[PDB]
Amino acid sequence: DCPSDWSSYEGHCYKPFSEPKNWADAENFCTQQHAGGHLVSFQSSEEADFVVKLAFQTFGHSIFWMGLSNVWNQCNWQWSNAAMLRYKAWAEESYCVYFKSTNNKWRSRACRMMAQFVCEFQA
Amino acid sequence: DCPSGWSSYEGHCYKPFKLYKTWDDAERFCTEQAKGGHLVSIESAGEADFVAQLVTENIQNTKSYVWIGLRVQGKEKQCSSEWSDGSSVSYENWIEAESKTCLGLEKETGFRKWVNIYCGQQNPFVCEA
Ligand SMILES: [Ca+2]
Ligand SMILES: [Ca+2]
Repeated sequence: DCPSDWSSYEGHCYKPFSEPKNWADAENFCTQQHAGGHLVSFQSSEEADFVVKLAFQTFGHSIFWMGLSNVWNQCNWQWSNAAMLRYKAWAEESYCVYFKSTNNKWRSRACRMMAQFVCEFQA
Repeated sequence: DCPSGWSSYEGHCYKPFKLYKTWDDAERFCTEQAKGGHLVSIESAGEADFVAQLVTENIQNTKSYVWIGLRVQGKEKQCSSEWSDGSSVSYENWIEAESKTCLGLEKETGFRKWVNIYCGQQNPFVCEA
């Protein structure tokens, strides 16, 4: 089985945390909870369903970080008038992905902000 | 000089529109408002301050964002091909409105900062030629 404080799903172990942290701190914190630990990653709707329910049954309604960061930083941002991108006035520098314990839909939040989270590792 | 209804700045002409359109429709609309027209491009702090004031004074009571011409070319939901565990992203379940690959100005930040927003919203905008 997985460590007593974690839950098992198809060979992997998951564990939700109630202490809020920004994305980076959450990811780093996960690497310290167990060898191979990382923020939870959803490779299927079934895995997402398991984690969403686990998160809700543990801490109820809230938002939890998933392991996807800087989602639009690498995009090819272009001006419609063909002007080259030089000057920048972004309100936020990067967005990260999270889910609300009500359903498995993906949502975005500035990485610098806080949120609960779920860690995962392969047993 | 600029056409009646348009404002001038650094040799270019700008015009605010309190019409609710998706980014695609707004851009197309702008190309048809003037030869060489497009959604506004903000290429310097000076242009940013001018546009912020133009919007503050001409797009009132809309309670919405205001489109600018900068956006992600492709319509991918995200451009980061990798989870923190190293695996690729071959499964996604985004709420469309949560994939914010367009940008708009907002009253809360004085219409001076670019906010990531869903390209599918219907917002007023500014055209430039
Ligand atoms: Ca996973
Ligand atoms: Ca311009």
